[PDB]
Amino acid sequence: VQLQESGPGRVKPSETLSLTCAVSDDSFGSSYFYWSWIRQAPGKGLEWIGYIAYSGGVRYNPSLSSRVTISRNIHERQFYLRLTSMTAADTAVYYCARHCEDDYGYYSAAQSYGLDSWGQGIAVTVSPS
Amino acid sequence: VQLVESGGGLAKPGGSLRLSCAASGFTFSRSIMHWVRQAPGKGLEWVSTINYAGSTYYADSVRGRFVISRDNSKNTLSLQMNSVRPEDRAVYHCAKDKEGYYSGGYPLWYFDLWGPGTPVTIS
Amino acid sequence: NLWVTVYYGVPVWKDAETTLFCASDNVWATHACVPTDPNPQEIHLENVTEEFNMWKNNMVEQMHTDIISLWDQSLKPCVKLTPLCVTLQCTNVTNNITDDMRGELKNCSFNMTTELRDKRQKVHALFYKLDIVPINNTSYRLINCNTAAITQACPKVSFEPIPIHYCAPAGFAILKCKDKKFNGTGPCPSVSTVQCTHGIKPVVSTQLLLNGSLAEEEVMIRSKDIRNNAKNILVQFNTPVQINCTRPNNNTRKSIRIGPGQWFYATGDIIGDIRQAHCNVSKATWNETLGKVVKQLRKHFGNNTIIRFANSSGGDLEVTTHSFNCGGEFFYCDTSGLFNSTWISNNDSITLPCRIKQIINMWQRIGQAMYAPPIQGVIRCVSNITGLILTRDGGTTETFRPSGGDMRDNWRSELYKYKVVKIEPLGVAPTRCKR
Amino acid sequence: DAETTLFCASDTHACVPTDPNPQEIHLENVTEEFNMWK
Amino acid sequence: DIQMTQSPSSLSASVGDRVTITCRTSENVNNCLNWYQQKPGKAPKLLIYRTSTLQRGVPSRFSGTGSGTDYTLTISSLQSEDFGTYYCQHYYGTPLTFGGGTMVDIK
Amino acid sequence: VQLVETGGGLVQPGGSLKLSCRASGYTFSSFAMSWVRQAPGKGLEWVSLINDRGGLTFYVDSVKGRFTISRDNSKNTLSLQMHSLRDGDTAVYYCATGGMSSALQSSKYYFDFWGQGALVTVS
Amino acid sequence: LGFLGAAGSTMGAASMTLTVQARNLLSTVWGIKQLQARVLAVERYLRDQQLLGIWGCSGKLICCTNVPWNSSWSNRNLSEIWDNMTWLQWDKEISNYTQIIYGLLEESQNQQEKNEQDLLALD
Amino acid sequence: AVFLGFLGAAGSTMGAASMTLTVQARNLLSTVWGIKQLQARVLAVERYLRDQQLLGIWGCSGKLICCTNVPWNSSWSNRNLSEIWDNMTWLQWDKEISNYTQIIYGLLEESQNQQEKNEQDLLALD
Amino acid sequence: LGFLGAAGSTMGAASMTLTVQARNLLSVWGIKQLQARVLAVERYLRDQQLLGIWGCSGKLICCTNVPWNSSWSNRNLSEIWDNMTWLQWDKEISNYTQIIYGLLEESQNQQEKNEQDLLALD
Amino acid sequence: VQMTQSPSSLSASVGDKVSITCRASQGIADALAWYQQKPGKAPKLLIYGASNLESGVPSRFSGSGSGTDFSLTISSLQAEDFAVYYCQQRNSHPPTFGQGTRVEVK
Ligand SMILES: *[C@@H]1O[C@H](CO)[C@@H](O[C@@H]2O[C@H](CO)[C@@H](O[C@@H]3O[C@H](CO)[C@@H](O)[C@H](O[C@H]4O[C@H](CO)[C@@H](O)[C@H](O)[C@@H]4O)[C@@H]3O)[C@H](O)[C@H]2NC(C)=O)[C@H](O)[C@H]1NC(C)=O
Ligand SMILES: *[C@@H]1O[C@H](CO)[C@@H](O[C@@H]2O[C@H](CO)[C@@H](O)[C@H](O)[C@H]2NC(C)=O)[C@H](O)[C@H]1NC(C)=O
Ligand SMILES: *[C@@H]1O[C@H](CO)[C@@H](O)[C@H](O)[C@H]1NC(C)=O
Ligand SMILES: *[C@@H]1O[C@H](CO)[C@@H](O)[C@H](O)[C@H]1NC(C)=O
Ligand SMILES: *[C@@H]1O[C@H](CO)[C@@H](O)[C@H](O)[C@H]1NC(C)=O
Ligand SMILES: *[C@@H]1O[C@H](CO)[C@@H](O)[C@H](O)[C@H]1NC(C)=O
Ligand SMILES: *[C@@H]1O[C@H](CO)[C@@H](O)[C@H](O)[C@H]1NC(C)=O
Ligand SMILES: *[C@@H]1O[C@H](CO)[C@@H](O)[C@H](O)[C@H]1NC(C)=O
Ligand SMILES: *[C@@H]1O[C@H](CO)[C@@H](O)[C@H](O)[C@H]1NC(C)=O
Ligand SMILES: *[C@@H]1O[C@H](CO)[C@@H](O)[C@H](O)[C@H]1NC(C)=O
Ligand SMILES: *[C@@H]1O[C@H](CO)[C@@H](O)[C@H](O)[C@H]1NC(C)=O
Ligand SMILES: *[C@@H]1O[C@H](CO)[C@@H](O)[C@H](O)[C@H]1NC(C)=O
Ligand SMILES: *[C@@H]1O[C@H](CO)[C@@H](O)[C@H](O)[C@H]1NC(C)=O
Ligand SMILES: *[C@@H]1O[C@H](CO)[C@@H](O)[C@H](O)[C@H]1NC(C)=O
Ligand SMILES: *[C@@H]1O[C@H](CO)[C@@H](O)[C@H](O)[C@H]1NC(C)=O
Ligand SMILES: *[C@@H]1O[C@H](CO)[C@@H](O)[C@H](O)[C@H]1NC(C)=O
Ligand SMILES: *[C@@H]1O[C@H](CO)[C@@H](O)[C@H](O)[C@H]1NC(C)=O
Ligand SMILES: *[C@@H]1O[C@H](CO)[C@@H](O)[C@H](O)[C@H]1NC(C)=O
Ligand SMILES: *[C@@H]1O[C@H](CO)[C@@H](O)[C@H](O)[C@H]1NC(C)=O
Repeated sequence: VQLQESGPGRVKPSETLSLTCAVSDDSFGSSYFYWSWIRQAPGKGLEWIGYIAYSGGVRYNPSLSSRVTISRNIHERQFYLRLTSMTAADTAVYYCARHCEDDYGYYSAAQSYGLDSWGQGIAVTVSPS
Repeated sequence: VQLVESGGGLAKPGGSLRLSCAASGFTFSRSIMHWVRQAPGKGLEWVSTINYAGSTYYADSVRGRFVISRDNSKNTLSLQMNSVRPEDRAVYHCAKDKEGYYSGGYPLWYFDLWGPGTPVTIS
Repeated sequence: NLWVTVYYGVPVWKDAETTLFCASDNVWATHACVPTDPNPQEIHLENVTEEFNMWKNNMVEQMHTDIISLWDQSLKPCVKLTPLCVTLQCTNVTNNITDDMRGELKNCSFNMTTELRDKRQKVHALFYKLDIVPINNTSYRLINCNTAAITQACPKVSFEPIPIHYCAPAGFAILKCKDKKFNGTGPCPSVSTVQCTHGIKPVVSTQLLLNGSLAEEEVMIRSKDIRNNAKNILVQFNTPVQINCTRPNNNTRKSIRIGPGQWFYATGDIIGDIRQAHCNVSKATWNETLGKVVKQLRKHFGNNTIIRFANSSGGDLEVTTHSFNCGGEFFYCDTSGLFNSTWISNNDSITLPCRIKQIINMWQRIGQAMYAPPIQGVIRCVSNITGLILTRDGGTTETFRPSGGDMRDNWRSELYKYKVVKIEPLGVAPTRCKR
Repeated sequence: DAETTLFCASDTHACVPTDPNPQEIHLENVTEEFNMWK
Repeated sequence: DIQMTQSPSSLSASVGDRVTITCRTSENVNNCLNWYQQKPGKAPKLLIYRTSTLQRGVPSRFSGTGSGTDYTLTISSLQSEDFGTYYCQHYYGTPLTFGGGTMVDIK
Repeated sequence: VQLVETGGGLVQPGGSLKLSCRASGYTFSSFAMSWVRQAPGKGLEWVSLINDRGGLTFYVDSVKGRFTISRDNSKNTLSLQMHSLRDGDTAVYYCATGGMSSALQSSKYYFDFWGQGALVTVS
Repeated sequence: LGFLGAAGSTMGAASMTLTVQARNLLSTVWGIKQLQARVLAVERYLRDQQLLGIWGCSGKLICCTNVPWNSSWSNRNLSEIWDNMTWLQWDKEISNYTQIIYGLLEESQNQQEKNEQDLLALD
Repeated sequence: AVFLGFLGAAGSTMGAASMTLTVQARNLLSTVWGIKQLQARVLAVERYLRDQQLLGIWGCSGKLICCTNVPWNSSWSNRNLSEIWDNMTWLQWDKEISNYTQIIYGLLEESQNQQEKNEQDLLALD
Repeated sequence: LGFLGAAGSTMGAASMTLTVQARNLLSVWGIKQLQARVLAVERYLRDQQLLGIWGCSGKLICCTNVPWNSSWSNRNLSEIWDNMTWLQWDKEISNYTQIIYGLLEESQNQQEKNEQDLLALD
Repeated sequence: VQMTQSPSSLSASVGDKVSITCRASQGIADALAWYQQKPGKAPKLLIYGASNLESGVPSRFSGSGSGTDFSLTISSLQAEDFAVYYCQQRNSHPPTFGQGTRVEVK
């Protein structure tokens, strides 16, 4: 449910953006869930950055996969995005989100395939000052 | 496949009335038959039913006063309405129950076939 | 003029999900299982074609649940390590360490309650860097020490997989697909009835499927939707690739008392020089096996498509590396030496460095962790690589990478040929027989 | 009259899922003695 | 990467009007499409988690359908709150992508 | 279909004969078999019936305590053992096929194949 | 052929192996599951035996009834059921009509039939 | 539904209620929390089998209505057939005859089927 | 007299107490009783299933059409029913029990029921 | 169980899609039927089981609902469908009917 983004709102050019998304409902330790990072540049639609699966594996957007690191800490109920070599083109609101792929009915209650939970987002601006 | 009511009419606040109902197109020996009444200010109300084995069921408001009976040899359903009271004014309809899964004669109360109905006035 | 005739005992069944039990000839509690039938009855069903779906097989979810339940019942009575969650004063181990092992082990001292509950004593142990997290400086804490309940496994309860046969209640039957080319879904024209499944070893590994069954004719590529690059591909080998894994350190163990009747099993010290754990595979055998996998991959993705293997893109340590349990010692091997090739449409060995850690989080649960006690001496395992868990990048060249993490795929890779049905022996049919 | 262990229908895990059927069978001409305190 | 063309790019509507929004994918997504409504300043809210299956908590006025590469979202009777940018998103493999977005303004 | 009787044809009164019949051109075990007798100057008379399996045998009352009908489905052979033959038993005996069917088959209450009846004289 | 060996056989051939399937209907972690498996096997066996009892088929694997076959349930002839179809295909064909047939077996026999035997054994 | 009509005839006369014997028959069979459910399921099974065993012992196996060779004793009930079958329900009858139920069951075993089966053993003998 | 009271009696005399033994087959400290109850039920049902498939359902004494083979036991009736107990008999023919059961299954049900199935038409 | 049916004064054209709904005071699963009564005529049963249509009734009528919330949908309200419709439960005795919805022609 509650997904809480936390981290710097400022990165200088060529530095690394590091955001944490805290999960409050213990679903972080459950199967068939995917924990995604998505960014929306002002005036644009939304760009999926990547996700970490319940299994611990990750998938990245091919345009960003050389720069994006996604990791998690199950016990602390947090997942992390570390995006290297930040430039002006990376200014965007960075959101964390969650979806489920319970294709065979594992859960007793239906889960949503779409991003049924989003955080508030951190607007990240790249600027030397 | 029709039900045609007869009898009814006007009766005193403490008199009696007989209602009749003739069946035409179905087998009047395997059917559960029910009297249902519609009062001008209340809507449809179930009154009584008789199953194919001759067992009867009554609504609480009419139990002890009404007698429901059937005669298979005449394809006829009838109701003996004793001690009729002002609250008994209604159009009385005979109805046949949809046949479903064997229940040992227990009615379903889904009224598959209805008759035009006969008016009953108490005064 | 036909009449209804009732027949009881007709060979009719429908798909079902029921409770399956265990037979066997320890963590998995195989001593609680019924004995197996010394002469199993596999009954071929001629002219019976059944529809199978390995990705909708409820036996995989039931097995996964049973494996977790067995894991927990085997840890519930074991020693808790809550008292160990203290500040550690750790320094680097330098004694007879090669360059590959520098910084991997730390000599950590801490204040532990002695056998009496009033007095405290200073004790020390060696820890792997993967189990030690800085507090802020030489002051360290155990990884996830304050966010999870670390339970010490009982040293007397073995982690060695023992084949588990799954048996169906009377009135139910397990149907097996005998079609050697069965790809996991669809009709199987050659079906047999089995009371129970063959012995499935609960081998827990990632990336590489160790031990277990082999393909009968050709390497099998099985995926829920081969055109969906978000799904896993299970590769079943025809022949095994042997992998020789070792922990070349003559380790000692110390027993540090926690409380009455219970000890913490510490890593002690290492006799002789300290070298890194590693796994070897034959280079020629591995290359041949990948050539077979590529030949089978170039059936779905095109004959003129370049097939490339690469290492894991990231994520949890259990997924980025090949994780496995070798004699109770948990190995995390770097498989980038195995998945590093480009296959064009046109003796030696591979050594995989491995790291060792004692605090693991199996099943990726919140608030629970297990501490693997040290095993003394030198560890050596020889395993059969019987298959792979691969993913495709998707987004002329198709890049494949190792994956894993979800253990249901490991069981699914064994349960793919079985389905549970229920018997419906009571039927009716017209005959000329009247009562 | 009898005392027996009852099970729970619902729609916890100690109960049965999928809810009970609301349907009831009327017992015509059956008068039954009840005691809510026993 | 699966590309999406979403149409209309901008739609003006009054309260009570029927609103239809269409997404066209470059490749078949096997009914793995979700619809979202993003109000300015907020994260997109999920409306439909399948092509037609409505997200719990979303009013019944929203519905959708489609197959292959042709998918639609329908608002049976537009209300005063149903304004903002609507998006389609496929989860058929990776990368996950969103459509350009259709802004629903007030006539 | 070919049906050939291979039995004898001359016995003294009070003696006993066994008439075998071979069959080919159809599955023997799928059909019931009958024996039908025709006296030299008379019409046809049904004598016995055996089902397709051989467990059920039926006889005409005039022979019920004297004749035994049996069938071997492995050798495709039908036979009739006739003890205490009477002068009234002189006849041609046809090992006709049919006369009954199993409950899982259509009703074969007719004789569809006949052939080469054996002539038995009692004298 | 062993358990379910006749599953691919025609209904006729499969009806001679009913005992093969009948014999196989009765016979913390891994303890509880074993007990649940045993209880479930017993309950399902008895549910089928209860139905056989209600239909007057207790103690029999092949039971003939007094319920005629309705051509709306299936209009196939016997040669297209017993000789050219399996029981799995038949079960697929008779699905929507299984509860109707069971209700008729319950009502038309072993209820009306037992009252009739109760009266016949009276004289 | 299998539940439909269950006990509907409970207030009906014994004769009329004897036409519903399959309706009340078909509904008889179907952690500590888990143990409590298993005990309830096992008990339903045990009660079903005990009643079926009694029917077997009396020679009434597989029957809903079973005629016997035990004469009715007027000391158990001196009512005539109209009073019992047309003017009384089964609950009222059970209340009247429960004091004699074990005597009747004892006779059903001792006075007939043990003798009937031993005699049938000798009639199929000849 | 009583449960197993006839155990030391001859087979003939002991055959008169079949209901005495039959009625006693159906009827920490929590799971043991549940398993004991389930075991009693499964054993009861296996014996009832055998009686059913032999055409002996609902009977304690059941006559069959399976002839007795002198290879199973060559004793006459006097030495079985009058001069022997059931424990001795059970011991004497245990080696042939499954053979007899197979024959009972084959001729007392599979053949007999198809014959009855055919006699109900003719 | 008391049944409340609404709206009681529905009006529509001969080509409109209409929906008549009702509420049970208690949940009744799917133990509900819908009836059609023409003035001076016998009521006709349209739907039983909440979602099941009777033989002789065109596909124009459809039922939906469960528990306490039930409805009757007419995809095209032809001239022969202007009648009083009734909601009836048979989940618990006695049977009860709603007050009825009288569909009028604008
Ligand atoms: C896949 O299959 C291979 C094929 O065998 C399997 O390798 C075997 O693993 C077992 C388990 O560790 C090895 O057995 C051990 O061998 C060492 C060396 O001698 C012994 O010291 C061990 O004994 C200790 O542990 C026992 C635990 O029960 C105690 O009982 C005992 O007292 C000792 O404390 C133990 O016997 C075996 O040598 C290998 N075999 C080979 C050929 O390598 C592998 O484990 C399988 N992998 C998986 C994940 O299932
Ligand atoms: C409930 O009791 C009534 C009253 O006795 C039963 O009906 C009467 O008796 C028989 C039928 O049982 C009929 O001949 C009478 O005409 C009935 N009279 C009246 C006033 O009902 C009825 O059968 C019983 N119903 C059930 C279900 O037990
Ligand atoms: C670790 O430190 C302790 C200090 O008490 C020392 O006794 C021990 O020898 C050390 N071991 C290693 C391997 O450095
Ligand atoms: C590996 O596979 C071979 C196949 O011939 C088999 O003989 C051997 O036992 C297997 N070894 C292990 C450890 O599974
Ligand atoms: C197996 O092959 C069939 C071939 O028609 C295909 O339709 C199906 O999707 C495949 N299933 C897999 C790869 O799981
Ligand atoms: C792996 O191969 C190397 C080759 O130099 C050898 O030294 C080492 O002992 C081998 N180890 C194992 C575990 O096979
Ligand atoms: C593994 O070790 C065995 C001896 O234990 C050896 O024969 C085999 O060649 C080794 N395999 C590999 C791949 O190193
Ligand atoms: C994969 O290989 C690259 C080098 O090509 C390396 O930088 C990366 O860290 C490796 N990842 C893993 C998980 O081994
Ligand atoms: C991958 O292979 C190349 C040669 O093709 C080699 O130079 C490189 O070191 C390899 N990388 C790994 C991680 O094995
Ligand atoms: C470890 O060292 C000790 C030294 O006492 C020796 O006795 C033992 O054999 C060694 N074990 C191994 C596995 O090398
Ligand atoms: C399968 O069909 C063949 C004929 O196609 C038949 O001979 C065989 O008996 C059948 N198998 C079974 C088990 O009935
Ligand atoms: C049974 O019906 C089928 C279908 O018309 C027909 O082909 C076949 O000849 C019939 N067989 C018999 C024995 O009537
Ligand atoms: C039952 O009816 C449905 C249509 O309502 C049909 O699709 C199905 O095949 C029928 N079941 C059979 C024929 O077994
Ligand atoms: C009837 O029962 C009485 C005791 O209640 C007994 O004395 C009498 O002998 C019995 N008579 C018959 C005929 O059973
Ligand atoms: C039965 O006894 C009652 C007494 O309650 C009597 O009125 C009735 O006439 C008797 N009927 C018969 C048939 O004996
Ligand atoms: C049954 O016996 C009890 C005494 O044990 C007596 O009080 C009661 O009145 C009797 N009831 C009947 C119906 O005979
Ligand atoms: C015990 O044996 C004696 C001597 O043969 C006999 O008289 C008596 O009836 C027997 N009793 C039982 C219970 O077998
Ligand atoms: C009796 O059994 C023997 C073997 O024990 C067998 O050879 C013989 O044929 C059997 N005879 C009969 C009549 O069953
Ligand atoms: C049966 O055999 C025994 C031999 O032990 C003999 O003594 C006895 O008299 C025989 N019984 C009969 C009735 O012939």
